[PDB]
Amino acid sequence: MAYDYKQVLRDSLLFYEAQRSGRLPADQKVTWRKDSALNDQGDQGQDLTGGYFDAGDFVKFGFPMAYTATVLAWGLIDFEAGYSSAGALDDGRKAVKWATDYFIKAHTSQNEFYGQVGQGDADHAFWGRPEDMTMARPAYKIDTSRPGSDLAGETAAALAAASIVFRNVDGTYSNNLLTHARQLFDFANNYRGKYSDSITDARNFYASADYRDELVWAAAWLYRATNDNTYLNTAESLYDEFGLQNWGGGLNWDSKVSGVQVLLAKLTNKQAYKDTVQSYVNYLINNQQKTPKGLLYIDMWGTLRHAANAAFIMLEAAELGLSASSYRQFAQTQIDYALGDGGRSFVCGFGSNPPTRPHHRSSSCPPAPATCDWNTFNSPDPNYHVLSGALVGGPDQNDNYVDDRSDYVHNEVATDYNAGFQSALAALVALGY
Repeated sequence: MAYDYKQVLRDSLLFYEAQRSGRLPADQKVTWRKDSALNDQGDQGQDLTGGYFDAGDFVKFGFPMAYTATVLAWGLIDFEAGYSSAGALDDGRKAVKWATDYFIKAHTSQNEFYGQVGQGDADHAFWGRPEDMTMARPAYKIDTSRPGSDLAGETAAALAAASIVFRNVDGTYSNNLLTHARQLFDFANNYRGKYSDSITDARNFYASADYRDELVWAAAWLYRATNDNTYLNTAESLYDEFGLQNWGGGLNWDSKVSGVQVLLAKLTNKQAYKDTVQSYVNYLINNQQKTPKGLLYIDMWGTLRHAANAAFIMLEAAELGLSASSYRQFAQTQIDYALGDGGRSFVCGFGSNPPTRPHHRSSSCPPAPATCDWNTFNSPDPNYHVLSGALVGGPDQNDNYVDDRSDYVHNEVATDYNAGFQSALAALVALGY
């Protein structure tokens, strides 16, 4: 016990630095990572460099990247004190800006948005350092003829949330973020469709579920960032039209009904939203399947990510005044399980017997000029570089786990895995835990 949440927060930020694509800054802290994907570009040659590599691969998947940005910004807004107490406010802002600077580039025209750079197969067929890639990296976009309400909506939400983050420190950037956010929401709302039906390569990696929750999510964030009642009216009208109160609860890259609900509860103070949030949280605490050691077991994919996402929803619910003490305590047990209460740490580079072989290319590689290829992937040795801060998939339903690089279910790491987790850490620090 007695975990240093401030340091885990800093570690999580190091994980995001390790996921950076493009030209790295002079003050980069994860120095084993080098400049890469410097030729990423749109169909007309527009600069698309930057952004985050999705997981252990080098594809830039826009949907989970936008989701990641929104959740990180969300925590920065509600639990800014946590970042400040950890002396990580500047880095926290940088983590959000690394994503939004890219979204701005990807927004090539008012109703055009690039949602992917790199093809799943060509990218995944390669195992090595990103700076060593030599395969073509196609860029895919959504537009008026091939829409993507979910992708455009989540990106609009991320931009709107980011505009709040930078409202005082960088007003000019804040204004720019908001302009793009408004345009992307209009695009998402005026041209309805699932982005993975347009960017078909994404259908087998980050498939669209039901884009409707994204429209409400984006509208709610825009209202928060502008105080423009039109967005609130749209958010609530669509919420009722789509009947979100009946949707399965939760917070994830593809479905965030609980996020929408706890957000609207705060923005409107309406009891109805609070009822839905309490019902969901109470269900998780009292009935959702758990491992014998106490970890919420929501699904086999990104198991810890699901528990940490739930923990963040609980922390947000506590802020509404809903069973604050019990909700915060339960959220802490989930984060604490990830940190080691179950017997070992599931955060790379942290705690007792952490995973040392995450399914991650860049960290597995030795420094150049030594070759990094599939033989490196096949190495019995731990990943050459410690991937500080990365939350892995985790143990199975019975708390069983084996550190294996080829086991993507349990050793997968991803930008969306650390989002809820990092924001929850900021909340725990803000609460003085």
